[PDB]
Amino acid sequence: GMEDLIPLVNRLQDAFSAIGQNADLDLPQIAVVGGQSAGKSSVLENFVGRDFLPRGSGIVTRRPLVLQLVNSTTEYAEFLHCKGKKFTDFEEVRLEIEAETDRVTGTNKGISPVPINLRVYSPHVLNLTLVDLPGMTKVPVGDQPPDIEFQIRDMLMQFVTKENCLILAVSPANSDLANSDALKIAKEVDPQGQRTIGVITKLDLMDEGTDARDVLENKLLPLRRGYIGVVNRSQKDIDGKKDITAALAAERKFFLSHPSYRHLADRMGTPYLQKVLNQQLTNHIRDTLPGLRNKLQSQLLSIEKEVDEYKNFRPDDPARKTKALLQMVQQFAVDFEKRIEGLSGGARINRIFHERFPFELVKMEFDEKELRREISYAIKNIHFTPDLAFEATVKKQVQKLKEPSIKCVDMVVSELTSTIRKCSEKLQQYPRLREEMERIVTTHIREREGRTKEQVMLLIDIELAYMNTNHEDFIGFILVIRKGWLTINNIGIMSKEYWFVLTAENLSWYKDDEEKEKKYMLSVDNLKLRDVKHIFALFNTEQRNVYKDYRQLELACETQEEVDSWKASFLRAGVYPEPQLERQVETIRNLVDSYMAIVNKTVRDLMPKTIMHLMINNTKEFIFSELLANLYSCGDQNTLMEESAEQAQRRDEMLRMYHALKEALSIIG
Repeated sequence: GMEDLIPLVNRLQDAFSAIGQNADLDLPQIAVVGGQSAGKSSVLENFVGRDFLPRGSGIVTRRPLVLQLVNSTTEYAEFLHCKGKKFTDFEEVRLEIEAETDRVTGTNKGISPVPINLRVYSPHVLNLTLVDLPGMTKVPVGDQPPDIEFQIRDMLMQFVTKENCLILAVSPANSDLANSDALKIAKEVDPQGQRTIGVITKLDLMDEGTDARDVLENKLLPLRRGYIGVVNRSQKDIDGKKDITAALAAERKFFLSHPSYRHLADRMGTPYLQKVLNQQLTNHIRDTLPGLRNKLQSQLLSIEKEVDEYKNFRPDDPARKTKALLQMVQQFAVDFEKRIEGLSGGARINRIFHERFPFELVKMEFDEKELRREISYAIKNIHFTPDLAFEATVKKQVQKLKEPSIKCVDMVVSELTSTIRKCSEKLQQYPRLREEMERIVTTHIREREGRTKEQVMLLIDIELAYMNTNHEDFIGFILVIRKGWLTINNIGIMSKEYWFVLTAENLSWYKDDEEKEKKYMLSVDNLKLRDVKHIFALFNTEQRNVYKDYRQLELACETQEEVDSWKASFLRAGVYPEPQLERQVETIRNLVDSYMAIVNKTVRDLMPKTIMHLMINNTKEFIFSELLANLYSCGDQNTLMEESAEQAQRRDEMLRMYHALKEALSIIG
């Protein structure tokens, strides 16, 4: 059915162009690709016989133009967006392309990949169908090209990387053909030149003494499908547009009369071209169609998967709909149960409860020195004293567990918020639902935070209101000894003998055995004795000083005996050779410590259970048993499960693609 292969395929160009697609479908079609210095406009316009492309600076074609040249005996054209209204004046066609391009382009001159299908019936053409793309500019001596150059390139690339795309490469004769944008492109994407047809324009513009024959005789960059030459002499006017008859006559003439192309005149020109493009297109289609119908199936059995995942994602078709909300909610709930009870939320909570909180408490503890200071101070406060020093200091220490206990509530409100936020990622599928849900649960948590903190405070107060001393882990509740001469080998040293008198209370010493001058008097309280003539020394245990600033008194005497008897005398005075508070404060310290151990153990046990009960569990039950209800009563079960514009659009695209693929596959059957 050769004759119908071009009309067939360009019935697929409609079906897909109707949804804004064409390139990405790998249609057997021809892509016009050239620099602006070629005038692909003139070639197309020469096919049709009537000027009809947009005129202005920069690119003539700003959106792909699926030009469907169809032969007939009547001359007229119709669009795809304006199907029904048949065009008869071509300047209208031009202005209509301009219009329909300015519509989508949103700029006086900015491009777009979204094709326009323009079907033209005339007796001036064969059944031929081309996709006109934007032109390019040859980059001048070095120099970086303009963004738009790169955009254009990327587009022509979008089209001609498809293996089914025949690249009609249009270069100018009057420019170094080595450096020729169209051919460079064609080469990069089809390095063995098997789907490129070169067209060489302006052959009558080369310098005197230079022809492009080594290129057309297919010998420079030879292509499989060859080169064709064309010149553009729109010779007459049927009033303003092309007298294609005289112009094609002129072309013929140029090729017959030019000695370098003479011998090729038959294989050159617009007509011949039309004939060639026609042949090669029809064969290309015949050869590629079987693959295409298969591409189109792998694509339609991919769109059925996602269409099936979506059409089932939302059941707004049966009286279901709400069933969807219900399952979303059940998902959230399960996420949450699993998370907070098993690196993650429940584990972090375990570490808060049983590793940190204990430490937060410990750092609120009275260290030995400040605890003894506190107790002593509490005794100075109460001119029974034991009992109330105990109460005082316990209540002191206990007041300080409120911070670490409030604190803990926070570290948990924190991980709980963190978890609601993770769980609620699995609702991005639904923006309003995710929003309102995360909101509500975050709220419930902040109320529970209030009530939970209150209770924790209260527990410490309760602990303060009564010292339970019955708790079973509360494990508590002047005649003279001797006189003698004696020498000081330490005094002065900057060391005379003195006359010593040891009573039972004081060792005092004089200048002479007469006893008129008392040089010093020392209390034997707290004195002890060490060894160091034969020499011993007295020192004071409570502190550091005994005799003025002398840490120890150095006493020396000639005989070992003298010493021994003196020592024996100091012993009788209570000075051996090596206060109520001190003891009381210790006692109370032990009591306090014990009762505190009991309190700590308790608080460490009870704050976690309080937080579980009033916050965690509370929140859980809320999610499992109240939440959905609240979302119902106070919910637009329609409005909540609304489509993020994202998926709404993506899935309009999905659907459109679905229908377009259906149409295509049935068209090919």
